[PDB]
Amino acid sequence: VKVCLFVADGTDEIEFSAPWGIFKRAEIPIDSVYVGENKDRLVKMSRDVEMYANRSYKEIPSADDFAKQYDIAIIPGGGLGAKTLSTTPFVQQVVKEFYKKPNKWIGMICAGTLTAKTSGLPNKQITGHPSVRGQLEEGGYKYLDQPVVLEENLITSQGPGTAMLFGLKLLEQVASKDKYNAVYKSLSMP
Amino acid sequence: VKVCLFVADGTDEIEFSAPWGIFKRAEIPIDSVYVGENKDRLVKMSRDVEMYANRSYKEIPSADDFAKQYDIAIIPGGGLGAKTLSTTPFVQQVVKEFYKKPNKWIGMICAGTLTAKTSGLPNKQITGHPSVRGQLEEGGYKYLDQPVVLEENLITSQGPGTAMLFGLKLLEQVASKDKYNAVYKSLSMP
Ligand SMILES: [Mg+2]
Repeated sequence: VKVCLFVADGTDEIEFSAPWGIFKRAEIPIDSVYVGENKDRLVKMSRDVEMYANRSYKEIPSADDFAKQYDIAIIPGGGLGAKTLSTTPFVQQVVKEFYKKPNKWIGMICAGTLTAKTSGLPNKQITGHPSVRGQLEEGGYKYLDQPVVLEENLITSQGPGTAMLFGLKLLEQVASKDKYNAVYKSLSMP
Repeated sequence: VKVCLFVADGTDEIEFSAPWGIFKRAEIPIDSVYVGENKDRLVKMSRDVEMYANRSYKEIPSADDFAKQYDIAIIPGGGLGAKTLSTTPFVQQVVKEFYKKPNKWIGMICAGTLTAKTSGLPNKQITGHPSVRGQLEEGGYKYLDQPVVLEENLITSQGPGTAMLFGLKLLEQVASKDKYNAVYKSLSMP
């Protein structure tokens, strides 16, 4: 299994770090893939952390090529980061390709959940940050006020406070119960 | 109030990001202060994120000088990073200086809680990652198995899963009721 954590200028640090750290603990390969202008892959996160992404998306020639490399695509939030990711055709194309495929998985958290709406995903239910609830429900989704929603192979989640639950939900789809439980235990979930 | 978030090579990404993002949302100044030898302040985190710290600890000549710059000192975990921070004389000296001051606060999370012990702090009750429980108890602390503990002006916490609750407990000490509740409600805590 092979994970892509998308990242842009303006991506939220908390929502990035939780899935990152969970998949690393699981010993599941994960790359950060930057969508932006910086030629050095230096990202200015939402709350001003400056981080190097592993890759630029420009390295990947198409969505079909992306699908040959990765099994899980994760779209974190933060207002600016989500605006950029959600309005990038490459990201949308990956999400559309992955949706309802066997052994592919999509995660979106906070304002990142707007990517379901822009890509035209036909899931019925969704969650996202309360600040984007109206926008989601505008798009015909039925909003669920719970930390995480799974429909088909799309995981959505609300905010920085639910980033750990979100990462875990993703991991749960792809890890054995044995591995899941071991990672879970190591986290000290409250 | 100004906050110092210590960071070392090997510091956990989740435990860094939670207090970082919480204080940023609170509009309370926060600096990352690197303990390590890279001269560009580039840090390799526990799970391989590469990111710049704002300052090196070498810029600050003594714990008494640190205390004129910062009101809250935070020691995150991650196995490696905690070992470095806990064994750095400057960090011990800062912890020892801030303890019981009426206008300062200390936070430690996961294996970073070992710093209480290496600093010789005389609080009676504490928590930390369950993997360092035995070490904490050998130091004469009573270990509480819960997400966050406060005693005097020391906040300790267990692991990546408790990082948000930890950052919130720190914020609670210094924010107005109005600013705590607003930041809390923005996080979408589960
Ligand atoms: Mg140079």
